[PDB]
Amino acid sequence: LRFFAICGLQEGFEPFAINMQRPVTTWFSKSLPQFEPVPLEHPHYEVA
Amino acid sequence: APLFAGTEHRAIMVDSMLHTVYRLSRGRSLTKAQRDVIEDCLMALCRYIRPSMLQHLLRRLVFDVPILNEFAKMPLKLLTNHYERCWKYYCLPTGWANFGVTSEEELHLTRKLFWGIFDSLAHKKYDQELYRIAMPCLCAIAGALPPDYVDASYSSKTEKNFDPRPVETLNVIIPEKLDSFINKFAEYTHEKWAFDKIQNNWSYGENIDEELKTHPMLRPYKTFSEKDKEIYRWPIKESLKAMIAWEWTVEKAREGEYNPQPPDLSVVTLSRELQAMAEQLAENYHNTWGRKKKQELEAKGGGSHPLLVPYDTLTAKEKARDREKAQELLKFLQMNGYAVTRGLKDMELDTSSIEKRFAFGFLQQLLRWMDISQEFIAHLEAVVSSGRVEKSPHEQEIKFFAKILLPLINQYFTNHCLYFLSTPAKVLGSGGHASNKEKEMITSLFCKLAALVRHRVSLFGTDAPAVVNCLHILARSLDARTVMKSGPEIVKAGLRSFFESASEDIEKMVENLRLKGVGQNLTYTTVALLPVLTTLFQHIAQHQFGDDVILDDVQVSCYRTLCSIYSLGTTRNPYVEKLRPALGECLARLAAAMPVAFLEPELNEYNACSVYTTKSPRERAILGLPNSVEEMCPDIPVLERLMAEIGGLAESGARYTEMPHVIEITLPMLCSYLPRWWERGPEAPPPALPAGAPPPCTAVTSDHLNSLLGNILRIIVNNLGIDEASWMKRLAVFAQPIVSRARPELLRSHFIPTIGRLRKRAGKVVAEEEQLRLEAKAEAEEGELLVRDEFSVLCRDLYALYPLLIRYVDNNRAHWLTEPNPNAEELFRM
Repeated sequence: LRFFAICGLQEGFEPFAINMQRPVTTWFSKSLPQFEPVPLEHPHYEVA
Repeated sequence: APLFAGTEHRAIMVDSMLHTVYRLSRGRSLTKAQRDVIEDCLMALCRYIRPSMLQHLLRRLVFDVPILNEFAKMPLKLLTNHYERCWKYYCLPTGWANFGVTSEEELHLTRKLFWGIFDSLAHKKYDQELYRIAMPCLCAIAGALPPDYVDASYSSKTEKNFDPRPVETLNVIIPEKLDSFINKFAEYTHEKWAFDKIQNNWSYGENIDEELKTHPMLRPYKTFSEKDKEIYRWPIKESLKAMIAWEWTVEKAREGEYNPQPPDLSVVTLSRELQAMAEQLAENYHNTWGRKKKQELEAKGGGSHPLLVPYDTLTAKEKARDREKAQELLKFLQMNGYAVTRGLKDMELDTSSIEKRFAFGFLQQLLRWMDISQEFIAHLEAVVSSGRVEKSPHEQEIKFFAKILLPLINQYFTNHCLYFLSTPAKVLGSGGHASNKEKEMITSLFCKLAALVRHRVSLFGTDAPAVVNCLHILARSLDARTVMKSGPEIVKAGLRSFFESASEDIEKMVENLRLKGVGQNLTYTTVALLPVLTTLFQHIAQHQFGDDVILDDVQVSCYRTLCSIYSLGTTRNPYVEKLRPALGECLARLAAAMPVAFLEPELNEYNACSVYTTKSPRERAILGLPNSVEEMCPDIPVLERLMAEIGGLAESGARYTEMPHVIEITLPMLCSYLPRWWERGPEAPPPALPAGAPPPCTAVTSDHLNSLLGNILRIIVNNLGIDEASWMKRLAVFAQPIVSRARPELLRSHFIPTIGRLRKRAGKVVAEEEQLRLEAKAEAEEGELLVRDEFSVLCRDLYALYPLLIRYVDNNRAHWLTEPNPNAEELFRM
């Protein structure tokens, strides 16, 4: 961390993954269209 | 009322309810209490109904309000509240959240409302309540309208109980060629009706029964009876009759061209002039329909048709209804060769979308009213000088200008300031940028208003503060860079004349101060000029316009002003003592904005903005410019001399009484001079250096700023504890900008001892306050006042020094934390 000491350390903030023995897993928004069930509360489309 | 939010499903019912409540409010034989109840109901409803659903009520008010009669007091308040609440729905391109964005028809109605109210109020005799109620409405509508909104249906005709009167169509005569077209269009339109019948699957039956889906008159025109042929022509007869009645020159060149065979009309598209042709023709068809409907209303003894409004008010779809028929007629005229020409009065704005922009017309009207102001101010001054006049034939003009325009101008240009300062390269607003024409008109407005108020503060009297505020707003909204780089010579001359007149007034004021003209100058410069000039210089410096605005004649005027204000240093008169703060602030802003290092004349040959560099030596002799820049005016010492004097005085420990001019004028000037020339001198980020940058025109480094800050701190310390020092806050505020370049050694050298003394004094005062508790209830009061005074002076010193300290900490906390510092720890302890 490059500025944690300058601002945040004294104010009492802990680095998010401070005591994690493994790197934090991340997810990303993949832009590959996929078929999914029509939501029951979709504001525009309804299936009967 | 709160339950009406989200009632879009029952939109028709809600709209009818609003119309009925409004009609009730506009009712006779109602007690005052009853009318108040109805008005409260209407306002409560409109405070919650969605802005889109109020379109029809706005349509009704567009007709009713402009009259500005007694029944217009409540509509005006309603519109004020509506637009103040929903300004985003109309202004922002994105619109209001969850409510959507305005429509073109709604914006057109808003513009029509604004201009109707403005025009009526212009010619309305002054009425206190009417003005007090109309001005906020105008401000709200102007703030809601987008500055660059262009009215699609813009027209210059501005022509006009609702009037259903059509033109003397049947009165005027018709050409026989137009009669032939009447027959031909009867052919085409009957065939089109039969074609629509085919689309609906209508056969040539015994009657028109829609349920039977048949037509009894479905025959080729020949069999189609002569009487029914005449009936089918009659609408065409009346249409072309009105066409002629309008003096619309119809010129036939080409010839005209059961189973429906209507000559297809869509092949050609009506031009712009033809389009507006058929729009107004549709409006007259609606006007004949309205004459019939007015006959029906007379028969019924009352009633109001929903579409009993002008075309422009009518929304597009209802417009489109009669638009189809009118354009169809005009289009068949064009095919059959009857190229009718109208000869509009609106092509003068050909293209000119800039001219159609809303802000354009608003500024044009403002400028025209500035001209009217010049006339009536000249008259008022003449009558005051001689031949007392109390009738004041321009009394209405005076009241309008001082009670509507000034608050209007103020609010409008406080709101749409970013739009007028934006440029194509850099748009610093939400969206859109003022055109060059608008930027020039705003400059003309500012210059004209300044000239109007020059030496005439008393004439306005109680409206002088409003005039000064409007000048402040316009100055803060001025785009001097664009105006000067590319603007009409008239506007550039106006701005240059403003600066020259300001310099002359300052010179006369200063010579008088060192010792009715004298009083007029004093009360004008102290009240209007100096504040406005200070604001203008601050604006120029903030937006970095100095390099482009202050050149040549403007540079000479700024030189004169600057070094006249400086020459007002030897004087010790009480008027000078009172005026020093404002003069010093003006000098600080001017030093920030001036594009020439006036304190370093030995390097002027390196300056590209200097008049000695721009104007050739053959030039500068036509004017009074001396031979060398040093002689521009010598009273001001050079930077080295000024720094030496300030340091010497601070070390000697002189007091405010012995250094009044320095503290109030020279130090504020330097605290703006050094920051500006540090960035353009050496020891500055060289991004543009590689392009063979010539040597800097200044020699300012961080050492100059560090020394100046040290001297300022020394001066404050030397004057610490004095009973009366109001200059401390001003000096701290002026010194704040130079602290970002303070060096690390400043902490121990100056800041530590100063805060140490402050802490020691605080300890002493606290000890006295403690012993006050031990003292009894009689002598404590005097002691309480004594300690109160000591704590007040201590708080003054703290509020003078701490803001400088805070900036120093902000610029060094990172380094202090990264590397532990015992000096920083000591400062924390203190």
